Amino acid sequence: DEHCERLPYDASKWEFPRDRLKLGKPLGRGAFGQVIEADAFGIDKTATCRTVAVKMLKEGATHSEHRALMSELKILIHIGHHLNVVNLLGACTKPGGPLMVIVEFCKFGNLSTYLRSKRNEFVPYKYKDFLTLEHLICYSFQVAKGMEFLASRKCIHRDLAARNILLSEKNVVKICDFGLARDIYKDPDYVRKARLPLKWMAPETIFDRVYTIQSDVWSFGVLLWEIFSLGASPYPGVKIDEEFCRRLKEGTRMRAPDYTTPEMYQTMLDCWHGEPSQRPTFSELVEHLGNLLQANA
Ligand SMILES: Cc1oc(-c2ccccc2)nc1COc1cccc(CO)c1
Repeated sequence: DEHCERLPYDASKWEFPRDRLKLGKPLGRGAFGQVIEADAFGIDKTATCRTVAVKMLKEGATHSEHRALMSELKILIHIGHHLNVVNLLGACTKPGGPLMVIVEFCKFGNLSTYLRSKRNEFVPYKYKDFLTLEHLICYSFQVAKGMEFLASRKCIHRDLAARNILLSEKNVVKICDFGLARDIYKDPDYVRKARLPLKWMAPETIFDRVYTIQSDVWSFGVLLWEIFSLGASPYPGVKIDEEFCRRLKEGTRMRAPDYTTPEMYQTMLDCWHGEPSQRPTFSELVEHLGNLLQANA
């Protein structure tokens, strides 16, 4: 996924005509990119109008950002379809218009915002639309599934967080990446030096700047904390600086979130192990959360 200029674009399969795509109101805006809500006619089903999310650039973007987006398109094609990864539906790449990457619409938006909104409507055990402990383990399991899939397609995420998990209908959650559609300069999550999501980054990524599937496992552990604090921000009160990293470098971890179970907090700790090889794989995380899901019901 770092050598994606060699990956094909099959236009006869993926090209969607711009005149069958009707753009609506923006869902997220960054500095160079945006995600737009749209209506797409017959994109996945014959003569069927479907709501979709369109990822594209905006005023300020250059040829450089255009290449990056074309890369994200090619990677999504390569990766292929999976329930818990935001599915590609088509693209407008023809000259005379902007590069548009057309993906699934996820009604309920990002998982961080959504979980926050459900603090009032939560009960561990079951209330028509109330979240439960089961819902939370289920989300965790789904994301682990999606990440196992991505890992097996020889690529890594690099920005795994609740804000990059979307919630569709019927409790399906999907891994995505807003990328340039997120305003990293005005988002508190991205601390200044490049703007990096330091609270989700593993020590070797902070100090040595090494990105691996195992550093995503670390980030998954932080996502678990977000899920089981119902969308709270990680390391509350604590300010992210040079002396915040040294504490992590010698084993200071977050306390248990308000809604966790003992096993779930232990799973966060496993993910936050110092040695990258000592962290569980996503294959192991899928089996383990599957067990915990069964133990809950
Ligand atoms: C094109 C696109 O649009 C959105 C998106 C669509 C709508 C809203 C927010 C984001 N997510 C993606 C990609 O999601 C990914 C999944 C796995 C791996 C990678 C690459 O590491 C990317």
